[PDB]
Amino acid sequence: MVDTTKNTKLFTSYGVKTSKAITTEVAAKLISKAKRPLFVVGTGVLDPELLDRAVKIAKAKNIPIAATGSSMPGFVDKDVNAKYINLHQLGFYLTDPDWPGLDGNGNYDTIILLGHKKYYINQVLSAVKNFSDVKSISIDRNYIQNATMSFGNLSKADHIAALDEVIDLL
Amino acid sequence: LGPMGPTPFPTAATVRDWSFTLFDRYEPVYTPMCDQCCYCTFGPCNLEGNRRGACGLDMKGQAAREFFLRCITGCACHSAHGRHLLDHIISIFGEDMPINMGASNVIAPNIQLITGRQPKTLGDLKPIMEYVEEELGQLLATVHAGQEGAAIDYDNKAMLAGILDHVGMEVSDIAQVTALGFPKSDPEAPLVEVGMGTLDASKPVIIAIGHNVAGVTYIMDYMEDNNLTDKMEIGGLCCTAFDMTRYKREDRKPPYAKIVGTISKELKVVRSGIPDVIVIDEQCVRADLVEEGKKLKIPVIASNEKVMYGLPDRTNDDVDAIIEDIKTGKIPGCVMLDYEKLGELVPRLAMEMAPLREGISAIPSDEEMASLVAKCVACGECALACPEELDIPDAIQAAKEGDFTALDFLHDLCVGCRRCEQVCNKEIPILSVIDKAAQKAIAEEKGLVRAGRGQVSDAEIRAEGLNLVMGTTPGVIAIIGCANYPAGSKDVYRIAEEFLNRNYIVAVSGCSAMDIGMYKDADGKTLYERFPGRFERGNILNTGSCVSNSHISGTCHKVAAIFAGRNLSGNLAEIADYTLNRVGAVGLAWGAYSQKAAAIGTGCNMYGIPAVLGPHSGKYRRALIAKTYDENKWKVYDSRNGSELDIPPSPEFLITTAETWQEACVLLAKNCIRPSDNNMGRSIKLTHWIELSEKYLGVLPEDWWKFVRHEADLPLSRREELLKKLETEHGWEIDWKKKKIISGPKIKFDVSSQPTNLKRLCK
Amino acid sequence: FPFEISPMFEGERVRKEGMFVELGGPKSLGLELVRAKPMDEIEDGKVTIVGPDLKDMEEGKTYPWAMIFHVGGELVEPDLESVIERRVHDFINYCQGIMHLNQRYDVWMRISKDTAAKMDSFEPFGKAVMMLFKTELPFIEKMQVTFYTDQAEVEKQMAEAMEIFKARDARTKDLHDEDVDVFYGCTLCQSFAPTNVCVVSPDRVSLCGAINWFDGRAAAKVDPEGPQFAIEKGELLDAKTGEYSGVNEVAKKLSSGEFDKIKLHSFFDAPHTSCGCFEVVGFYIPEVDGIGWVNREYQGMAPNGLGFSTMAGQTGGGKQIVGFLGIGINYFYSPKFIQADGGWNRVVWLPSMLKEKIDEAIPDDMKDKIATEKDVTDIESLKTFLKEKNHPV
Ligand code: SF4
Ligand code: SF4
Ligand code: SF4
Ligand code: SF4
Ligand code: NI
Ligand code: NI
Repeated sequence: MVDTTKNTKLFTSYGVKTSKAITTEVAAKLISKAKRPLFVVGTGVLDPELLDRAVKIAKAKNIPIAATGSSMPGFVDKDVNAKYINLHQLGFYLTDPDWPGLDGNGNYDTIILLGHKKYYINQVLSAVKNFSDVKSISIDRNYIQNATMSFGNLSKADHIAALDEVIDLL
Repeated sequence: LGPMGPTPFPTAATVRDWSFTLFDRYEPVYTPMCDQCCYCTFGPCNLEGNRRGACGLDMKGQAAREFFLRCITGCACHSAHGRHLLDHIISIFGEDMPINMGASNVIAPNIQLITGRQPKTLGDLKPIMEYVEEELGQLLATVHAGQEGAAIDYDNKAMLAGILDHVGMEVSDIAQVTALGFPKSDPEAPLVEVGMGTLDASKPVIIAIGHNVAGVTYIMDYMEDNNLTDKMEIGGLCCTAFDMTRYKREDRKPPYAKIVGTISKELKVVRSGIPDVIVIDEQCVRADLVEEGKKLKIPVIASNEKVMYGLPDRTNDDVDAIIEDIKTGKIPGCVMLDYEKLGELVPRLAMEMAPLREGISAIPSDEEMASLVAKCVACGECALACPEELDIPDAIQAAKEGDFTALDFLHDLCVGCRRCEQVCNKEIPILSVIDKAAQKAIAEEKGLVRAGRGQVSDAEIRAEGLNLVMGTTPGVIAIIGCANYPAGSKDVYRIAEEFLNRNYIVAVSGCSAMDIGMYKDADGKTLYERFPGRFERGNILNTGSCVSNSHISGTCHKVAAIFAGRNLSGNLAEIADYTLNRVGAVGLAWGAYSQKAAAIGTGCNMYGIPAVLGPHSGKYRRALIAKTYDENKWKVYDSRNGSELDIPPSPEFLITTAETWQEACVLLAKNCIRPSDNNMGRSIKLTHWIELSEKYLGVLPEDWWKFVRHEADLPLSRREELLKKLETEHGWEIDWKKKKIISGPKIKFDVSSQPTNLKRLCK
Repeated sequence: FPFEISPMFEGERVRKEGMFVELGGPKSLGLELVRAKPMDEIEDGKVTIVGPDLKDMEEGKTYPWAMIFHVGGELVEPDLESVIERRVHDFINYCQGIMHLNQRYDVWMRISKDTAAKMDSFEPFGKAVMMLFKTELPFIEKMQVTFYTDQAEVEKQMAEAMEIFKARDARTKDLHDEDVDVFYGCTLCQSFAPTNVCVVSPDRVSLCGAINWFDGRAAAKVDPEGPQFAIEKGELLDAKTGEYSGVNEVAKKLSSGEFDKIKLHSFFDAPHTSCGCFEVVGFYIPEVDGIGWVNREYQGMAPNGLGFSTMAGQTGGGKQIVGFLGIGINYFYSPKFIQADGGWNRVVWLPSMLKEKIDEAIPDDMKDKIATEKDVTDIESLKTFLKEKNHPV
């Protein structure tokens, strides 16, 4: 529940540097203190529970959503600002400080990751964290090493409880 | 000799201009696999944060070098395959056999485009292989410590390795098709049965794994000569199966060999116990085959110098002695490099081994499955070690109650790598458990796939040119690559069906063709029998193994030749520019894992053909993506007067990875748009792209108006409302009394305009 | 609309398993027709059904079917009726559960059960067809339909349909070059062949066999500034070789200097260019001074020893080469068929299937004179064959 740091096991490692295992309080503070955050959402949010949790999180702090993959149909009726973008493209665009963004107001400084695959988001973050200065917070089930801060390894119920506790502190 | 282009027999310096021109728009994006370099003993060096190692090479240079090494490895495995096959063919049939491919003015578009030569006999392919080797060697010399330092010349050398790979594939395919009696541009190739449920356990079963077909031809020659076709089953895994099913099949008669599956099936088949002997040649063969065959008493025979497998070399021994030794359990297999003796030993070994090993398999029984399922503790290691991220603990927990549906679902997604079993402290054969849970699906696993047709003839391309121009064929979709799929082997089938229903041209090859042919509709028909096998709209054609992928690319080259009269000889830059600016054709490797797929994708990119890869391909460490928001990136020259011309942002990538098959469908539909399309082609492409976007992403695309230059560039069914959307949301001025666009588009329509990326082709 | 409209439904086939009715068909009486009327003889957005409607039908039963469209506007003329009829087929296949086959009077219509349950009346289907026609051809600003369903009414319209079809055929056959003011230019293939310009006249059909003089007329009417346009002939520079000044300056303007002259009905004197899409290719035989024709569908060799692909690979790309010519099949039925070289009096070879297909074109006396591959397998054989039968060459 509250504990999202007791499991940071990995199968293979990218190198010495790894993301910090944070708690729900730290994650909520980091999300609520960002100057210009972007909610990068994969198709794993199509799970109904994760869907409404992500919608509530985006509504709470007015965070634009980048629905990578085929997760756009889960945001058509919800009153949020979600736009489609390829994750490999988005990761390429993030490293360019001259990219106007999804609304033309400039680049972002902090991204939030929820509902991806640990072998694809890690590959994108490999470029993002090495050729840019954008910080990443992973609120997903898996421990993402290539992020800046991430949750630990949690089960489905544990992940739902952690997301709830974040939403209450948002 | 005829007119020769500016670039015959290219080197690293000779193709640098075209590669840099391409990289100006489609910039390389590096996604490193590590933060360390482990090449020389100065290291391993940490390069995190784009830091440089002890040799001065930075992280970007290391990622580029790793991708370049992958590309040259793939190019070296088609070239070695091609050389070995060509040498065997010349030794058997002689080196003066005329090349027999079909009915086309240009026989070898890749060879003529790169080297400038016009081969006519099997002995004229020998020099091309010498060049393909020589340059290859130079390329490998760049992997050394202290060689190229910049990360852009590594990309240029990668593109050179890609085009060399395509040349080698073309050479190999031409040699084998000419010699071994493959179908010659046949739009009615025979249908062959595929699936694990096709092999019959009653008869002895031989399983051939690899890519080369030199020894398998001898095996099937012996089987036919001695009349054992009906008394023995022969099956193939990977592309060697396609090579058998094309062998002596220009008579359009159904064959007796059967395709078992892709690489992901290999271990599963071994765990089934159906094979009675496994003969391996070379590429794509699991390294733990003897380690299981010794448990299940399955002999392993190697037939290549590349893959000997640490086995005794009995090339000079008698076949009866080897059979006795294998029968008595002295050795689990042997290296038999003599093709004549191998072709007799393998069927005889199967015949003498089948009765002594019938009924032995690794599949657990009901009580054994119950015990194994009850043994688990749900520690989560198997899910961590699974490459496909499969919920194994949840499936096992559901199976504890008696709900074996979760493992049945997991069977399709699993690639049969057994990596989970090595991290289970309870020692549970998870792969065997999943196979037993999906026994029924495995039993009912059958399908039909059309045999390799060879290369596309000139007449079919000429017939389809009018369809492409008159806006009846939206574009060309190639579905190639490996079988490292993220969500099972059905995504390729779904994409192919979706694009075939919309009258695209679908060309398949490799393991993707096998996995497309494994699924049927309600009427019990596969796509191959649902759609014709010609090169036209609404047709799906199979070229064969990966060495036939060149034909796909080669077809594009002929589009530049037979339609615009362009010279092919040594003119890579011109033909590539034509293909990039005019031909709407996209490739798709949904499960690419091997270096061959990387080399094929890079070679396709250097020819101007964009490709979409599976999510796992993000581990290749390089993509080619354009900056759509940068309006200065999309500017070309006008060949009529040398003026500056504007083009719509399409294609927006050369290599990129999709995440789901719906996003892949949307991307493939979008990136078939070209600046040279007329009104009808643009209209049909926009219609299909917008419909697919609405179907799968649920919204209308945000940049569609970038491709609307004319009122006749809009879908017929949704023209007026799209005009209203253009007027209200953007301020375009529309003639509502004539349904015409008065003003607003940035790019005017001029069908006579000739966009080009090369300054030297203007005026 | 109750059903979706999209070209992706073109390949759908309504099998009898899901078929609800089979209108017209290959057994009963079926018809399609487009008529041109003045502006005061047409009421827009009108669908009239005579006899049973879709409600008064039986699942599995076949009923007589006759669609008659009254189209009208300002630029609409009777000669442009057939062009409209040609699209009917396509615009029926855009609908979801509707299947259309053949044309004229051999038509075949089928509706699926799923779409029958959605579109209760024949009215929305007709409205969708009309909107597709109006969007495709803007110059048609008034359209209405009549759907005849009884056998009596279908038989009543059948005679008028046959009479007007005969009249249309007579008209299109009688039209020639001197009885037209404009020659219609097409550059659609310039997407793939940057220097290819096509000129279409009543006596010179398009090399792809898809655009007639009337097709080009309608296309130029829709978009005068598009890839299809109208050019005035101007001075008659050569009647024998179909050379006009207008075509000359149009080629000079739109060919980027690749060629400054197009000579219609000529082979060795500034021949018409062709991109890649010939239904037929003509080649020279200089030993017999003859002309051979090979279609795209031929799978055999020629007396020259060359197939279709090898020969067609030496003509095209927009380059005005001499020695080969890409033509459509309907060019054989033209009285000005290569009239600058002798017409049929120079043809010495055709494949058997091509000869059977275009036998109507060859004159009766020369029908035996022309040699096929059923008798000639060489070039010496062709020489002896032309020697025995006394070919005009
Ligand atoms: S090649 Fe360069 S970066 Fe790699 S280990 Fe050697 S010195 Fe370090
Ligand atoms: S590794 Fe073995 S014990 Fe652990 S969860 Fe997986 S199957 Fe169960
Ligand atoms: S064998 Fe199958 S379930 Fe086990 S790790 Fe490999 S892919 Fe995953
Ligand atoms: S061949 Fe036909 S479609 Fe092509 S330009 Fe000529 S008339 Fe137009
Ligand atoms: Ni053409
Ligand atoms: Ni053409």
